[PDB]
Amino acid sequence: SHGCFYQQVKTKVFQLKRKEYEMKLHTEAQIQEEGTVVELTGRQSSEIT
Amino acid sequence: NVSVCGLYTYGKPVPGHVTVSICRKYSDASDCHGEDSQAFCEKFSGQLN
Ligand SMILES: *[C@@H]1O[C@H](CO)[C@@H](O)[C@H](O)[C@H]1NC(C)=O
Repeated sequence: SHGCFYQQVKTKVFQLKRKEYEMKLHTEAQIQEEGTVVELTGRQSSEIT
Repeated sequence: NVSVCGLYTYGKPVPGHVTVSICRKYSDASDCHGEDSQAFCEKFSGQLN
């Protein structure tokens, strides 16, 4: 409350080689006291140049 | 299914903290300063009975 959820993820698990370009980032904020599962596939624009 | 044991004489086993691993090399493309095809693998741990 009065905030979010923050996280750092190690990119070496992806081994970004052998044809790798785009990657989707799905979400699933399930609001408590509501059976409401509103997702959001945001920033499906993260890139590797 | 996969298993690992340890004996020596008259089949007398020995107890030890085994640390087995199971990996694969996709295309032996010779390192390129990022491991010689060290591609993703689940390692394991446990004690021998
Ligand atoms: C692998 O383990 C299962 C355990 O239920 C067994 O049924 C199966 O026969 C095993 N594989 C071989 C080749 O024996």
